[PDB]
Amino acid sequence: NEERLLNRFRREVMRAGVIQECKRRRYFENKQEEKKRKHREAAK
Amino acid sequence: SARKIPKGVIHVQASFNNTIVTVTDVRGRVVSWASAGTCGFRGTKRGTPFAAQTAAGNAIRTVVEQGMQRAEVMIKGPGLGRDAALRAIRRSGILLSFVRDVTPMPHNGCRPPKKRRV
Amino acid sequence: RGTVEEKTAKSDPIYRNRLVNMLVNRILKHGKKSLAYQILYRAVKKIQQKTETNPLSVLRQAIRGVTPDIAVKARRVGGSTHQVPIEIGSTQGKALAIRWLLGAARKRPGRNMAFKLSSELVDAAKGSGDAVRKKEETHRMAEANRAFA
Amino acid sequence: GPLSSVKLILQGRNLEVSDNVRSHVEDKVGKSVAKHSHLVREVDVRLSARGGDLSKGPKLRRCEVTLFTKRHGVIRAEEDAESLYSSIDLVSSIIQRKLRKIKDKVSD
RNA sequence: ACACCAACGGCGAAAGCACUCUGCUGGGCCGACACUGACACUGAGAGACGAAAGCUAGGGGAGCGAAUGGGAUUAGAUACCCCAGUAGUCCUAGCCGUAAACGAUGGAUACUAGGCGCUGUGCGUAUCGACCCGUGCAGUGUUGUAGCUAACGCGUUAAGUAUCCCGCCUGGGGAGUACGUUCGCAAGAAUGAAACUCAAAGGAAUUGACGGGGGCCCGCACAAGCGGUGGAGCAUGUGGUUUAAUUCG
Repeated sequence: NEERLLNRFRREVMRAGVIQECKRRRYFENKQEEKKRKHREAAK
Repeated sequence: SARKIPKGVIHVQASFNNTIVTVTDVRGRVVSWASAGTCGFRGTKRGTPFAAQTAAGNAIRTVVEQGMQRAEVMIKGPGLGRDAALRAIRRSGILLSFVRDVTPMPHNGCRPPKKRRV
Repeated sequence: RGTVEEKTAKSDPIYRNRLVNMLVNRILKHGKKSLAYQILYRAVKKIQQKTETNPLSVLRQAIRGVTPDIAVKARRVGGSTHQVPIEIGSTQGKALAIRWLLGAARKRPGRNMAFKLSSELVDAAKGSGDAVRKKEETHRMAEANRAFA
Repeated sequence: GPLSSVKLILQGRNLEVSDNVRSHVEDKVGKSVAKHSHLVREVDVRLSARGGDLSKGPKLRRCEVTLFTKRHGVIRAEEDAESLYSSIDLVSSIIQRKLRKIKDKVSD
């Protein structure tokens, strides 16, 4: 072992940010366009 | 005592405000658990990476009656308690085979509750 | 503002030491530099009278036991006040060391400032008195809150 | 400020002050900053009057209230109205908003 | 209830519609002349559908969660926070017919630069087979000429140029209220005034100020020190009180 962290590095493949997303309420296209517009532009 | 086999799973319930470091065998009878509320301090302090380090250390320091070589860790959930816990287990340095995530990834099951507005 | 121009620090008047000159500037109260000079060298001539080592050795060995490695800086994030400890530098620990040493030396009564600074100085040299206890109570508070960062 | 409150200091310029004036001051100012729980240090209420039949200019009654509070700064409000009573009620309203600005800004 | 797929994507007249599969069935688009020969457009009144919440009847009820109840913050808290939590949420059969039901843009046809796209089909190139290039159309998007516009902007999907058809508007309150009538199990929906009162009510843009909106940078501004005031005594100044005056500023 060495102090390298590939679980965090691999973790951003399918981020735990789908769990900070799912704590608060099911809300419609205003905040899904805010979160998924900022997310469709974060990957481009 | 226990079955006395030095391989066994470790689960880390890293909550948004807490951590739980439990350790159990292959069948699932727990040999020890120790959380952030276990190791003394309690309140807004628990659930920080010092609580993950101390709770993991006081969790797996009591398996020296076993002396488990082949470790494997199965963490769960979001929070600031993951990376300090893995640095704690790698600090104890026992034969960590593979860490893994078993977090509940729902397929739109239940409605999560109201947004906070704070 | 950016920075301070680097530093100029001279050594001791009669021993050529940059620490003891720092201590004679810290015992100075309003310009009476010959009197603070007098108090420090009567403390050294007192420390030759108590034990029989170098006063640099008992002084530096004293202030090693006063200097902290970490202290509480009550910082803020988002309006929330964490008591998070941040590792203090070296010469900062010198200034704090002779700070607590000197102010605590201005409490132990009975006799003139030579005996007062001598007594609290050897109490720093033996882990007793009040300056090293002040090190502990400012040291066991930053130890008490490591759950912040 | 009858009891337990901030220390009251009046100023009377061009104005002979009466019972109803400073009574209306401590009751309107003091009893509208009576639901406070504030240890404000000092209230300077400076109550001057001007003009109309007194001198040149329209009839004016002008009050300034200043609070030297511990709680995040000092505040002052000057209003100028047709009567003393409308002045002091109006400054009473302004200082209600300024103190709710202070208390409400202490949050989290 | 249906993660990744999910796309500035496809379909529907709109509302809406996404786990997959099957069945019945609507609608769109494209080609050949294969047929009829103006059968077209709009639409008063009318009829249908019509998110969510609501109501009748019966199921069902995990999560979430009005009301409610307790705890907290708070001067107070019927609220934001937290813990329980009922109607409701889902389904069957209905009623209700309103939404920022928004593209804040009724529908239809004809005509008027381009660039960059996406979706569906069609032709030719290229290979002979997936590509790939141009294109013929239809639809969807983004910058944009002309023109229009008070401006912002819109711009072949016009807010352009014209033609047709229907609706609705004529200052702001009063007021989507009053009264009447129809509909509705009720909740209410629709139709819809006036008395009186005001000289404004509004739109777009600009300049400032301000923000418990950002970004940047100084200042003994905070932080780090050092020394004080506030405590005591006195000197002095002011306010108040008193006095014939305690001059006035």
